[PDB]
Amino acid sequence: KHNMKAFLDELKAENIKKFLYNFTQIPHLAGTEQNFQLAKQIQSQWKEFGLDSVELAHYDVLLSYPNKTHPNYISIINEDGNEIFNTSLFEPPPPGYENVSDIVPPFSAFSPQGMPEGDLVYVNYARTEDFFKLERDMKINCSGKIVIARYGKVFRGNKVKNAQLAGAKGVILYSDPADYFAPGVKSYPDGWNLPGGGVQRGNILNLNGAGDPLTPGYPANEYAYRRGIAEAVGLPSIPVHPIGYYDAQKLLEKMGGSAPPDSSWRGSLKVPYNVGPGFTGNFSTQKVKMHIHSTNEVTRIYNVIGTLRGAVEPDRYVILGGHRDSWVFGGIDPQSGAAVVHEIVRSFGTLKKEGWRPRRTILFASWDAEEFGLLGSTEWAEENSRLLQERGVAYINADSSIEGNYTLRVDCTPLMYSLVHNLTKELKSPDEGFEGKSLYESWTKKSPSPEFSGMPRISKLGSGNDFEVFFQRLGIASGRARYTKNNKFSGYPLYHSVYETYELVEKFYDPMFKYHLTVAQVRGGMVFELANSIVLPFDCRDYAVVLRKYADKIYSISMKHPQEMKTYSVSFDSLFSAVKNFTEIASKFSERLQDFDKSNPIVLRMMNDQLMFLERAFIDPLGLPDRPFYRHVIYAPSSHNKYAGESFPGIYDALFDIESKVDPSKAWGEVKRQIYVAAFTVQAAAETLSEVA
Amino acid sequence: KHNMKAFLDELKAENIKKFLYNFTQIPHLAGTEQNFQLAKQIQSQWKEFGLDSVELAHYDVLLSYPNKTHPNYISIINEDGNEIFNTSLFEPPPPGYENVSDIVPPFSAFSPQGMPEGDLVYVNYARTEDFFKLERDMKINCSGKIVIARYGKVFRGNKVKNAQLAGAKGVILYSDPADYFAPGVKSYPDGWNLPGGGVQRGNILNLNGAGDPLTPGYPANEYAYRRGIAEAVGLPSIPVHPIGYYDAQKLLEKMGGSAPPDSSWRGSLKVPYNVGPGFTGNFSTQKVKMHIHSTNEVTRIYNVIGTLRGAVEPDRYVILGGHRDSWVFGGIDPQSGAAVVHEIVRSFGTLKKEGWRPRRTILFASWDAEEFGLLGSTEWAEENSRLLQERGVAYINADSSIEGNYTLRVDCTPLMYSLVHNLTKELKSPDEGFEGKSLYESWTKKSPSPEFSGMPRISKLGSGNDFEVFFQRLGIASGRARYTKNNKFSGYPLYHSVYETYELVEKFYDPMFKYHLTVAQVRGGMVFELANSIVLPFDCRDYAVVLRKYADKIYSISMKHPQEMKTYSVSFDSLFSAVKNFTEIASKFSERLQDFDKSNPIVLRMMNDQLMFLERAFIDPLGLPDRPFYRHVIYAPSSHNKYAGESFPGIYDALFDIESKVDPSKAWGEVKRQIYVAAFTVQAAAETLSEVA
Ligand SMILES: *[C@@H]1O[C@H](CO)[C@@H](O[C@@H]2O[C@H](CO)[C@@H](O[C@@H]3O[C@H](CO[C@H]4O[C@H](CO)[C@@H](O)[C@H](O)[C@@H]4O)[C@@H](O)[C@H](O[C@H]4O[C@H](CO)[C@@H](O)[C@H](O)[C@@H]4O)[C@@H]3O)[C@H](O)[C@H]2NC(C)=O)[C@H](O)[C@H]1NC(C)=O
Ligand SMILES: *[C@@H]1O[C@H](CO)[C@@H](O[C@@H]2O[C@H](CO)[C@@H](O[C@@H]3O[C@H](CO[C@H]4O[C@H](CO)[C@@H](O)[C@H](O)[C@@H]4O)[C@@H](O)[C@H](O[C@H]4O[C@H](CO)[C@@H](O)[C@H](O)[C@@H]4O)[C@@H]3O)[C@H](O)[C@H]2NC(C)=O)[C@H](O)[C@H]1NC(C)=O
Ligand SMILES: *[C@@H]1O[C@H](CO)[C@@H](O[C@@H]2O[C@H](CO)[C@@H](O[C@@H]3O[C@H](CO)[C@@H](O)[C@H](O)[C@@H]3O)[C@H](O)[C@H]2NC(C)=O)[C@H](O)[C@H]1NC(C)=O
Ligand SMILES: *[C@@H]1O[C@H](CO)[C@@H](O[C@@H]2O[C@H](CO)[C@@H](O[C@@H]3O[C@H](CO)[C@@H](O)[C@H](O)[C@@H]3O)[C@H](O)[C@H]2NC(C)=O)[C@H](O)[C@H]1NC(C)=O
Ligand SMILES: *[C@@H]1O[C@H](CO)[C@@H](O[C@@H]2O[C@H](CO)[C@@H](O)[C@H](O)[C@H]2NC(C)=O)[C@H](O)[C@H]1NC(C)=O
Ligand SMILES: *[C@@H]1O[C@H](CO)[C@@H](O[C@@H]2O[C@H](CO)[C@@H](O)[C@H](O)[C@H]2NC(C)=O)[C@H](O)[C@H]1NC(C)=O
Ligand SMILES: *[C@@H]1O[C@H](CO)[C@@H](O[C@@H]2O[C@H](CO)[C@@H](O)[C@H](O)[C@H]2NC(C)=O)[C@H](O)[C@H]1NC(C)=O
Ligand SMILES: *[C@@H]1O[C@H](CO)[C@@H](O[C@@H]2O[C@H](CO)[C@@H](O)[C@H](O)[C@H]2NC(C)=O)[C@H](O)[C@H]1NC(C)=O
Ligand SMILES: CC(C)C[C@H](NC(=O)O[C@@H](CCC(=O)O)C(=O)O)C(=O)O
Ligand SMILES: CC(C)C[C@H](NC(=O)O[C@@H](CCC(=O)O)C(=O)O)C(=O)O
Ligand SMILES: *[C@@H]1O[C@H](CO)[C@@H](O)[C@H](O)[C@H]1NC(C)=O
Ligand SMILES: *[C@@H]1O[C@H](CO)[C@@H](O)[C@H](O)[C@H]1NC(C)=O
Ligand SMILES: *[C@@H]1O[C@H](CO)[C@@H](O)[C@H](O)[C@H]1NC(C)=O
Ligand SMILES: *[C@@H]1O[C@H](CO)[C@@H](O)[C@H](O)[C@H]1NC(C)=O
Ligand SMILES: *[C@@H]1O[C@H](CO)[C@@H](O)[C@H](O)[C@H]1NC(C)=O
Ligand SMILES: *[C@@H]1O[C@H](CO)[C@@H](O)[C@H](O)[C@H]1NC(C)=O
Ligand SMILES: [Ca+2]
Ligand SMILES: [Ca+2]
Ligand SMILES: [Cl-]
Ligand SMILES: [Cl-]
Ligand SMILES: [Zn+2]
Ligand SMILES: [Zn+2]
Ligand SMILES: [Zn+2]
Ligand SMILES: [Zn+2]
Repeated sequence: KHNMKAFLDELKAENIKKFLYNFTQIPHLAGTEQNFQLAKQIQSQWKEFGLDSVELAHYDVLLSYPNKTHPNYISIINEDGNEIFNTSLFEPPPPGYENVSDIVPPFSAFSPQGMPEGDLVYVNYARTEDFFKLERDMKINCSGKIVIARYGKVFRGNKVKNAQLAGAKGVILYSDPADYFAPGVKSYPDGWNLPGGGVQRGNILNLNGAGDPLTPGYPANEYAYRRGIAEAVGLPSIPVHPIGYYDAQKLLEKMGGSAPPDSSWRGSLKVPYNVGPGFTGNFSTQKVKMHIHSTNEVTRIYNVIGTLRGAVEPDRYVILGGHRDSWVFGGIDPQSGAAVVHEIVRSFGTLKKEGWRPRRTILFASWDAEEFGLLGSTEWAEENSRLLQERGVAYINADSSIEGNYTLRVDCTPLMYSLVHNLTKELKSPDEGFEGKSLYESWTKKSPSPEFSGMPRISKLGSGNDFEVFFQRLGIASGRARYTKNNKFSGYPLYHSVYETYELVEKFYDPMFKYHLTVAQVRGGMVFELANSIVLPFDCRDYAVVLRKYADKIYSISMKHPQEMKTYSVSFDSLFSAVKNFTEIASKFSERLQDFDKSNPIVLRMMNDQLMFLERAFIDPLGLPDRPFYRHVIYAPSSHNKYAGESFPGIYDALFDIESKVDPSKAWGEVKRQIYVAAFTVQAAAETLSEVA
Repeated sequence: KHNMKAFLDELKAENIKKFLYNFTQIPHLAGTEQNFQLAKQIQSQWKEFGLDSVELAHYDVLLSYPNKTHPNYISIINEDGNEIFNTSLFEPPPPGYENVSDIVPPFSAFSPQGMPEGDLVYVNYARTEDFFKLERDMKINCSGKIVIARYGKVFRGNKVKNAQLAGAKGVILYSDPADYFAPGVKSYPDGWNLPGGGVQRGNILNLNGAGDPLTPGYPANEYAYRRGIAEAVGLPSIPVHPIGYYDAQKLLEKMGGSAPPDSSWRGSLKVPYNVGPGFTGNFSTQKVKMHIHSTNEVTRIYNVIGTLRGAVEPDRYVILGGHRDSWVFGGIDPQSGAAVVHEIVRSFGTLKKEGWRPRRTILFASWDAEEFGLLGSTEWAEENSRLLQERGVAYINADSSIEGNYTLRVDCTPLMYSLVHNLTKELKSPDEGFEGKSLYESWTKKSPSPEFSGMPRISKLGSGNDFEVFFQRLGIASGRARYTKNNKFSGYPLYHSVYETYELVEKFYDPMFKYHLTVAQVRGGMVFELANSIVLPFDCRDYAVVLRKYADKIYSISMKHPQEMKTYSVSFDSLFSAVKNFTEIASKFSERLQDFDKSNPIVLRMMNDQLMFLERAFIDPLGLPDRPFYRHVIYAPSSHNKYAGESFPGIYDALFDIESKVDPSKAWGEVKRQIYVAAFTVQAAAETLSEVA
């Protein structure tokens, strides 16, 4: 028969392996011919595999590339203006790829051009708290300095924003072996560690959900009216460039001024990690000079969109999407995910050829330009937002299937928690020592929930991937799953480097493609249940549980300031009341969902619609303050780290560093305003689960 | 049996008459005890009539009232500062009401307090073009002047905004007999004309859809965080007061300075209509002084919400709403509408008691504080916006049932045009000379469509009533219908005066209550069809027809400026393309709607959902420029007259007075931006009617 087991058994490790090999032989950088040819290949194969329709959806968006005949580099310059040290113009290519053309050299996408020259300040990870320590405690002024920051802990766009607000005139990003060289493992090609010549590429925008910097709110189609560059969203104002740790050692070794304030500021290089500004006595007249000549240009990108029409509810969409563009070869990011999607489409297509169709429509997407700011998924969602917000059941992301080989990682809406627990109990663990045990069992053992005994950890969705528009803007229930290591936000060692290849995966991460297969079963199994369960597989009671946890957490932050809460009459009573009501109404809804007359398709659908629009109810059409495309009131990407999720973000940001605000009455008024908005939204979401009339 | 005919035949003229008498014996001003008692009466009666549930929904909103012990008035003051003429402190009460307490004296709701003293300028109707004529052609400067403006043509809030932007320090509004005294009819109590002591009350806010000035975006519930008054939405900055034409004659008779520029500036009083500034030679040292002491205060209001649960689709809402608060007795506005609603509820309830239920849920609303800015409907819709945008089929308004006795007036979405034509062909005309003929026949004869032979005129929805939040903010298909006269925006002569009483209606407008009954049959019949037709009674092809008409119209405005359209490459091609596509897709959708398998309730509902969400597709979640609560891209209230609808309002406002903008490149860029937004929205709406997968 045609059930989930049939679907799951058709998935093959050996197919994922062949697809990964096929997708990682040449670079597939967004906006290049190679990436368009791969799009056309995917489209053809998905048609072959049996999808009803497979189309390319193209957009013309702002991208950024280095100048081929005027390379980016950094120097140490002496008082004469002689360049006595230059950083490398490219990463040494890996074995057997030394003749591959069109490897893009390391650069920070969307950097402006410039040639700033100045004294260095070392700013650790360039986090908000690192700049607080520099400016408040150590009294070091970054104005007119070039800052040097180690990659890790937070999204690099936030480091750049923070440097810019500190008055920096340039930023140098580098990979410290503390964060990108695991002890006892060899550098690529002999192991999975970053070599000293390796460099992490990546964009440095602060889009806050906007998509193409030139067309916020609307798709970048053929007749789009663009903003001028000066009004574009999210572009940095200062030049930025990334380097490897051989080059970083040269720049750091001469640094003078103040000592590091403590050991959390020192990486693993043989240097003092002095904060500066500038170099020690002998070299105090030498400066650092950046040379950045990258250009921003409007460039066509292509999404592949495949449809498998639903037999019963064709107007309800379950979406499996992940990106196809890569920085270089994309051996992990994204092709380990894209190969998994390809095999999922192939398996669904096999069932379709035997006469089966899912209950609801499944949409499959191969997104472009994820690396330049989630541009392909965001522009497509802008184009199709009316269809998605009335018809979108769920979005499952499918970027990198592995970032380690230790255990499963899931980040998703609470509405999916039950679905994920149930599915993982039915899947086999691929882990050594758990032969014949469930994935749920191995995952819960290796990654226990901090709250609940006998449960696995499931994280909040943050951002930095293509689910952002669906979840944070549109309020469609979203999830993601991958295999992971034992700081999650820094990336694995060869992240966004030329060394992330097929061989990296086949030799060091997953030689038997068993972790890829397990990830295909989790993502595919989610999609299968979402598109085929009679009653949507969402449990509203799980949202009630987390809302109480988030309410407790935000109340606790505010309670650091008891005198102000008394003075300005700051009460969380309304939020706790709303959460109590949501808990009560959700419990009654769950009873009706179990009890309702199961022969009545209208009651079922009213109730499926209530389930589908529950995530939608958390959207505030006015958005969060100064972030109009982050509309979800429960979750937003952290204002300090795009990758991390923050709960009750409007109240969290109103409280953050509040003791430093010059007008406390106004600052606490805005806290109260955010409490009202949160309480109201929670109550309004609860009421969507009440009896409808 | 229980069909529409059963519903319609139960409606009785004599019941509407009794209800109107019952609702108009005492004032029902928003926020007063009397209006709360009437709310409680309605709630009790609707329960009696048989509704499933009838609740009050209350909010605490900003209202405005005169100071009882410090009355508002205007003087002419001589050079000594003696007040030589004072305007009246109240309207002479009508016969037999001279002992009614709590008649609010004439005032302009939300005026600030002040005592400005200065020279008068007469500004005709204080329209945008009247101020253009004064300032551009006649070179008269209104800065620091008190302006005097006749009521009529545009909403009074726009007159005040225009006066304020001209630098006026106060505004005096008055009713000219040209606009409020029909030739050959007697003044109240002997006919329906305004007496010289009569005065039109009314608010002067510019809310642009926001609702309560203190809580834009969110309901004014018990825990709401309010804006301070200085940040409130839409409050006027200068004092304003209305007067009758006996008093206006005193203020106008002495005016000097320039002559009126032409006869369209002269009303019917025996005065020159000089524009000023100031008085003629002999009186040139006399000034005009206002004394305004009204106060704004947060006050509780109450909506009554009645539910009649649907038998098949209880999660689909058809809403019949109209307001209950009045300025004084509300003989026409709103109780001629509220009596009609009451009789509709009674008729539906009779069918319900015999075992019938509508297919979809019908919600009935008695809104509060409409007169103070659509506050009750808007706050309730803010509270329930998630329910309404996923479940709202249609909204039928029910304010004044009559504003004349000549013919029917309908303003509605194009989606309702077919429904209205079909229903009116089945109703009897109440008109003299059309005995035994259809309402469609009398209406089409008396009010022919300017475009199509053998069709009646149906207007755009503008605003100035409680459908604004449902249509302009939420995108729920909306309509309104009333009996009317042969300028629609000025109001009938006794509008918002103490003279609008039961006797006015019973003696002069509708002695047999036959026009009330016809209006009950149109509004009730609409609600019946919307809540009971298997397939929703919306025809998308009618939207296609009007979109082409609006595209032609906006193109024609732009084509006044051919040189600029060449210079800045301003093309309407994308908008015409979108409209052509909408026309094609709508035609194919209509074929499927006729042809689809009528035994399949899922296809029916997919298709009912496509019909319901079509109006919703015209909403842009980013709103129009500086008007975030006007989100519909096809229709918005005119920026120059809240009562009037404007089509493609984003492009219309970008083009308006464009030849006066100092930076034409920037002005024409914004035209192009609005063309893109309009073309995209039309295409996106079209695509919601495509096959879903
Ligand atoms: C969690 O869910 C509960 C429902 O179980 C909600 O409880 C409501 O809470 C509000 C605000 O606290 C209550 O509001 C109060 O309403 C009183 C009148 O209520 C009656 O009439 C209404 C119709 O208008 C009916 O809906 C209702 O059933 C009652 O019959 C007012 O008199 C109250 O105002 C007075 O007291 C306050 C506070 O002291 C003063 O500020 C006022 O000036 C005034 O004197 C008040 O507005 C409401 O009755 C409750 N509904 C119930 C029990 O059904 C919670 O609101 C909800 N939590 C959230 C966050 O939404
Ligand atoms: C009204 O409805 C029609 C559909 O009937 C829409 O027509 C589309 O119009 C757009 C814009 O004019 C066309 O866009 C063009 O697409 C070409 C590629 O199209 C093929 O591949 C795509 C997948 O990517 C398929 O969807 C499609 O079926 C085709 O097989 C591009 O090559 C074009 O770009 C080139 O020309 C332009 C203009 O000269 C240059 O600016 C570019 O640099 C480039 O050289 C172009 O983008 C699209 O093909 C049409 N779709 C069709 C016919 O199905 C209208 O857009 C719609 N009106 C509105 C307002 O939406
Ligand atoms: C994940 O799996 C669990 C365990 O199977 C699912 O919960 C179970 O769901 C079924 C079907 O709704 C429940 O059965 C019902 O029991 C009541 C009697 O208590 C009866 O009235 C109903 O007719 C029906 O038989 C079962 O109680 C429930 N078990 C629990 C909550 O422990 C859960 O739904 C799954 N999650 C999904 C699909 O998202
Ligand atoms: C207003 O009334 C008109 C006139 O009755 C309605 O249009 C008519 O609608 C019916 C039912 O959809 C159409 O009948 C169909 O005819 C085709 C053959 O042409 C057949 O395939 C179908 O099975 C069905 O019998 C009829 O053609 C149509 N007449 C027109 C358009 O002139 C209209 O729907 C009403 N508007 C509403 C309810 O909003
Ligand atoms: C990746 O796999 C695809 C599909 O098998 C290969 O593309 C095919 O190549 C053959 C031989 O050149 C052609 O006859 C077909 O037209 C291609 N099919 C397509 C594009 O759908 C592709 O060559 C493989 N790439 C690598 C690097 O191995
Ligand atoms: C670093 O690179 C720069 C730029 O290529 C080198 O300086 C140039 O050297 C050439 C040839 O010797 C001169 O003609 C140019 O005038 C120099 N350009 C600039 C901008 O200074 C420099 O030699 C390199 N330094 C090291 C240590 O390799
Ligand atoms: C308007 O009609 C209502 C309903 O008939 C009247 O209210 C009733 O009055 C009687 C006699 O005083 C009471 O016994 C009932 O309790 C009332 N019913 C209600 C409030 O539902 C009301 O008196 C009428 N008003 C006028 C001005 O005629
Ligand atoms: C218009 O009204 C004002 C205010 O009531 C009158 O002026 C007042 O007259 C009283 C009693 O005669 C004096 O004590 C006050 O000093 C006056 N107040 C002000 C503000 O001037 C005035 O008489 C009235 N004018 C007419 C023509 O009736
Ligand atoms: C490795 C993690 C931390 C980040 C990784 N995402 C990612 O690399 O996306 C890109 C683009 C993300 C964005 O612009 O929001 C980036 O972070 O440079 C992921 O989600 O797998
Ligand atoms: C008589 C028409 C022009 C206006 C009338 N509406 C009306 O009186 O509403 C009030 C409040 C309208 C508002 O504040 O938007 C007013 O115009 O002062 C109606 O729609 O029947
Ligand atoms: C890149 O640099 C070259 C040579 O230095 C120059 O001629 C050209 O203007 C630049 N290209 C772009 C795309 O800016
Ligand atoms: C830092 O340096 C700049 C430039 O010299 C100066 O304008 C600014 O006031 C300084 N800021 C602090 C906080 O010391
Ligand atoms: C794969 O698994 C082994 C066993 O724990 C581990 O030591 C090795 O480092 C893993 N590879 C990666 C890339 O994590
Ligand atoms: C109204 O005026 C009276 C008497 O002139 C004054 O005592 C009171 O302050 C005012 N009332 C309000 C509500 O402002
Ligand atoms: C009108 O009068 C004011 C005040 O005297 C003055 O500031 C302003 O410039 C004048 N405006 C015009 C357009 O003449
Ligand atoms: C009622 O109808 C008659 C007949 O045309 C008309 O002359 C009279 O003025 C009407 N009343 C009103 C209030 O329009
Ligand atoms: Ca865009
Ligand atoms: Ca509000
Ligand atoms: Cl992912
Ligand atoms: Cl109306
Ligand atoms: Zn990726
Ligand atoms: Zn990446
Ligand atoms: Zn009214
Ligand atoms: Zn009114």
